[PDB]
Amino acid sequence: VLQTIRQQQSALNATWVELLQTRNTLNRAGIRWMMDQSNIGSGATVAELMQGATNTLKLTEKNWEQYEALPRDPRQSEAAFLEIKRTYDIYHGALAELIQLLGAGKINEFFDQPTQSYQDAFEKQYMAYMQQNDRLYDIA
Amino acid sequence: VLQTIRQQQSALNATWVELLQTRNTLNRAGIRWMMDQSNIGSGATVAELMQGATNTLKLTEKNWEQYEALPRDPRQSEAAFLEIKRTYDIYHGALAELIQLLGAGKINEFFDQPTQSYQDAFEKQYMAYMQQNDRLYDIA
Ligand SMILES: [Cl-]
Ligand SMILES: [Cl-]
Ligand SMILES: [Cl-]
Ligand SMILES: [Cl-]
Ligand SMILES: [K+]
Ligand code: NA
Ligand code: NA
Ligand code: NA
Ligand code: NA
Ligand code: NA
Ligand code: NA
Repeated sequence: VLQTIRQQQSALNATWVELLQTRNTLNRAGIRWMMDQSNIGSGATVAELMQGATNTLKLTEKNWEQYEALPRDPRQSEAAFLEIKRTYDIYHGALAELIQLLGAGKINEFFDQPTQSYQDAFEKQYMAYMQQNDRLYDIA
Repeated sequence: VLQTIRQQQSALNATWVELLQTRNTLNRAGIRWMMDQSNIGSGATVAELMQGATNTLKLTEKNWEQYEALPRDPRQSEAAFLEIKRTYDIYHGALAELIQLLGAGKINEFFDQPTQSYQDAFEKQYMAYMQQNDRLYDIA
């Protein structure tokens, strides 16, 4: 009912969060990488931070696949779902690419990547779709 | 009453989400800082990143005061809210400290701060608060 959508919402939202956690951890690995170049390294290591971001990006893919396999109400928009998946797939792909640039030490390319646009296109769709699902609440 | 929950959950989630975008932005700024100091600055500027971070930390403050003023059902746990507040206030205050540290060139104190621990601690209370509200939705 209003619970099949509250449950589909929560799945999607754990994808959002894990993407945002992957992104931040990766940007931590960036600082440490830069410090190591200036031999002022300290705290968490590049290798450990990359490990957590490999972790949370895999968690991201698994949270996504669970949100897809959830059922959809017919009253929900199929173009919406497909636009959610288009932006996710760019965003996740972008974070998967950050993992490679850093391992290869491509700090500028790493940092010049417009992850922020990819994320914003995905956040745009997320916010729309939660409005369309909150409406389904208002009317049930 | 069921509507008053989703409203709470959405206000609190919006704070979470924004606490995470701020952390990522801050870490972006430290990479760029490090880069400026090594004369390989590219991408977005420290100044642009620090003003996004300043901006999103106020949105978090605001998102938070909106969640707080939403009426809390009597079946919801006053200790649970109090513990969210505790971990929220540590986490928020910590990202505020990161703004001051980076402004001051204090990159090691920036990178060393145990932000993860404050985030984890907030996320623990948030995950538990949701499962409770979700069991509570279930009942009704
Ligand atoms: Cl590069
Ligand atoms: Cl961008
Ligand atoms: Cl320092
Ligand atoms: Cl920590
Ligand atoms: K991890
Ligand atoms: Na943006
Ligand atoms: Na929300
Ligand atoms: Na600098
Ligand atoms: Na910029
Ligand atoms: Na603002
Ligand atoms: Na407090």
